[PDB]
Amino acid sequence: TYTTRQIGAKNTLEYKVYIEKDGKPVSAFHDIPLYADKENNIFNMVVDIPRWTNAKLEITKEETLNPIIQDTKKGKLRFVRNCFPHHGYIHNYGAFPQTWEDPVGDNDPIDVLEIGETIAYTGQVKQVKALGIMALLDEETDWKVIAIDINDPLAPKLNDIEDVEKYFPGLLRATNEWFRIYKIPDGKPENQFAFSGEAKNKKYALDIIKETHDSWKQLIAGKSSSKGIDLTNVTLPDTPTYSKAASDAIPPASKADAPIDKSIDKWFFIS
Amino acid sequence: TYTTRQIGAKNTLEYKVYIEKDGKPVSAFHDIPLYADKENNIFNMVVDIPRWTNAKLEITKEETLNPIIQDTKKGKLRFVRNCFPHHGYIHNYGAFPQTWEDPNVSHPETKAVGDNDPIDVLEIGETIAYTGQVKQVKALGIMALLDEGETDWKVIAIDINDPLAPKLNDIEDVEKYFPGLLRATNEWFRIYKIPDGKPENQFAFSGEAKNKKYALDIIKETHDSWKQLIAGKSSDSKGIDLTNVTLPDTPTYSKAASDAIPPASLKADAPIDKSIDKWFFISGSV
Ligand SMILES: [Mg+2]
Ligand SMILES: [Mg+2]
Ligand SMILES: [Mg+2]
Ligand SMILES: [Mg+2]
Repeated sequence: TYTTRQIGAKNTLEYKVYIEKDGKPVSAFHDIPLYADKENNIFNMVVDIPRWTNAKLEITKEETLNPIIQDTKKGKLRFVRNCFPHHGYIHNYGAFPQTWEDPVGDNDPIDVLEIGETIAYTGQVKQVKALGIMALLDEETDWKVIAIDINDPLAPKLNDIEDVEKYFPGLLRATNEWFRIYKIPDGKPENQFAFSGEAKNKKYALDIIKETHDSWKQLIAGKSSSKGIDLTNVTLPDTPTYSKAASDAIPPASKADAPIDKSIDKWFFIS
Repeated sequence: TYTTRQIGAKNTLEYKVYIEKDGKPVSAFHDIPLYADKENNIFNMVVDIPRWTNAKLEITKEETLNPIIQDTKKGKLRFVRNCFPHHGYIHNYGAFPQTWEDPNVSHPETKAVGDNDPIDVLEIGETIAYTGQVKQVKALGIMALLDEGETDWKVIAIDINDPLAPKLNDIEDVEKYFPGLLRATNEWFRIYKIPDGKPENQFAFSGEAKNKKYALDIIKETHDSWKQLIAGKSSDSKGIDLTNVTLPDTPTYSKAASDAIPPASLKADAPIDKSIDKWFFISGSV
């Protein structure tokens, strides 16, 4: 059973979320299997960001057991701004564990947009099916897997990218727009997509996902060209960086959400 | 100074919010002056629903001192559903006090009777408001919604404290500083009850947002309707509670109605059913 352990108050520099297996902290990057069911390509997704929230939460590669923390720039917490007509993130946003875009590879687990009805929670491990994939150029190659929770009411009817057009008309357009503009309020440029923004299909997506799993397998085995990245894990006994003690060194669960500055409410008109 | 008195937990049937002056409840319908500053057309807006929320909190016309309570549909809490690409209400949503969309006459602009509520207000500023807030706003324009066939004007307004308020003086300025918002507003009020099983709404004037001058005229009309109502002179007051603590010349004035209200019993927000998360796609598929 996977649960979460929260350190500190949400929306602070101290906040961290660790994933627990049967009460014990594990690495969110290394210890969660990529596959929940390999034969049927059911993936475990680590969720970072609930739909319609702003705090830019991510698995941090450089801290032991790779907790989810809030991104910062020059000591300030990062919140993605509201870009009309969007509110915060328009997907449940997360990553596939045991993946790594080996760096042009973007130096992180592959990103996952989960499109189901239920709003997810930070540190949630859900099981998803891949429907397709888009290639954002952010600055670097930054694939976005389009996926759905297998528990979603619609999941049996969604198997490939054309089903997203059928059941979620306009979501692909919104996704294109969102990733193009979302850093414009921060004073960064518009992003660009390869393939004129087209979402490639499931088959194409599985190929890209497999590749990044293979890179991570070389990473965790200590055979990568890995500076900055903590490879401590507590479930892979034959890896150089296995250390069960790491799980025990994590502090106990901590607080109520800290307030978010009212500026984050603002709706920006840059569409 | 206006404050709130909360009874119970948000997102429950027991939740009530009374507006207080001097720490004592007043009628949110009748006792808050329409004008904060009549000479400069600055209005008091009672906020019901914060931007990007769902719970359909509204002034309760039939309850003494008209606290804000969550609407119910056949006994269950009513939450407005998320209609793609929108998240809940896309404005701070509330009402002008001391107004009424008169349900007893056909309004000539729409050829329909009024919806029986205070005139509705869409406050477009950056800061997300809170339920029971009384804020001061300027009117910028107005749209003529037919809500299930009833006259249901929507005033477009801005908090006077918004950083942009000095630059927003008429409806054209909304398109300049908030491009796309009026078009989204038209869509939102057309489609928002489709997930409830209701038909699409329609607007008069092909959804044009009429200007500030037009808005002031309609707001005046609704204030005049309310004056008749509160004086006990409506042909049909629809069982509206007319109890008030500030209008001595009205038949239902009662300063002590305030004393009878229970004290605050604020509890933490109750959880909302995960169904309310759902994003509804109403058309546009290839
Ligand atoms: Mg980043
Ligand atoms: Mg990436
Ligand atoms: Mg109603
Ligand atoms: Mg109305």
